Amino acid sequence: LICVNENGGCEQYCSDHTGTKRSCRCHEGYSLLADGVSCTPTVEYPCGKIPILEKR
Amino acid sequence: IVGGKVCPKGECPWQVLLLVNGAQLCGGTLINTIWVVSAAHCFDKIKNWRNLIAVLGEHDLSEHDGDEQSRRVAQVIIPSTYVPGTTNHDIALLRLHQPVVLTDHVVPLCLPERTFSERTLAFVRFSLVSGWGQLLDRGATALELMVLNVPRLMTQDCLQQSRSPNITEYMFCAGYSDGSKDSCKGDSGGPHATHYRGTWYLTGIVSWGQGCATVGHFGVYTRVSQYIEWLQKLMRSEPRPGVLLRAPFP
Ligand SMILES: CCOc1ccc([C@@H](Nc2ccc3cnccc3c2)C(=O)O)cc1OC
Ligand SMILES: [Ca+2]
Ligand SMILES: [Cl-]
Ligand SMILES: [Cl-]
Ligand SMILES: [Cl-]
Repeated sequence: LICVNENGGCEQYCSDHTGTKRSCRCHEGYSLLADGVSCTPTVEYPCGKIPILEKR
Repeated sequence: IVGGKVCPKGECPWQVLLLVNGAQLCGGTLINTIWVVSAAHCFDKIKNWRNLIAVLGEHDLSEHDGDEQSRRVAQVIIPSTYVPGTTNHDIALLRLHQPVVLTDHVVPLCLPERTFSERTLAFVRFSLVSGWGQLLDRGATALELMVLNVPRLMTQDCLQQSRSPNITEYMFCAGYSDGSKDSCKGDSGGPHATHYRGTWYLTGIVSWGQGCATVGHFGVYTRVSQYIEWLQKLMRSEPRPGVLLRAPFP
């Protein structure tokens, strides 16, 4: 997979590495799940999320 | 903002209001607890640098509801390449004197990596612009925070569809050429925010145009992707005496 196509499948940030290798990353306040692509918040108020809508 | 709607309270939690001697100056975007991104041109006529205030959690300018948080602006950092009275490199990074407290009504917008922003965010068609600027060209400013969804144009298409200063690689156009919907003067420095897979990111800064919602013309926004490494480096730096700092760009 490559980052320039479809964001490399990553939810957030994407790095290309030497080989057919791709690493996804997450912003501060998020951690990467075992799927290697998804980011889940690790803090109460992660950037770019709207609390009143996240609560619903 | 012309042609938008009230941003429901708490739904634009990264929006900053900048004041100078208590008067409305510009907007901005919170990107973490002590840093705000705005437009360089907002500071072209500042006399007392020590009376700049940033307000977070603001919504309705007519009332105080307790969610508002005010901070003094300790530093205004502008790239070396910005020339006052002109349009290019229209960005400022503001350090608050004390962090704001994150709450349901005060949340930073994510500053994206450059690659993610250039390769992915830049192809998201619509994004939100917001502020307490003029509701009409030559009209009164808004008392409640307004927001507008605007589509982004490739620069070749903007130039072809427009009928000014140059649209540089440090800019992009967004909005509508039919005179119905635009950001305006008083929105300057505010966010152009782009959603991607459940999260919002800073992609633009309200910068300039030819009158607000002028038929034949689009809003022009500072292309934040060009400045990610510049901003990141500055956020790791120690504060310096004196409010204004000109910092080399690149
Ligand atoms: C080459 C003309 O230069 C300028 C003209 C007007 C402005 C005003 N700002 C905006 C901001 C957003 C806008 C969006 N749509 C339409 C018009 C908009 C105007 C302002 O702050 O006075 C800034 C400028 O250069 C930094
Ligand atoms: Ca208020
Ligand atoms: Cl949590
Ligand atoms: Cl959406
Ligand atoms: Cl000073």
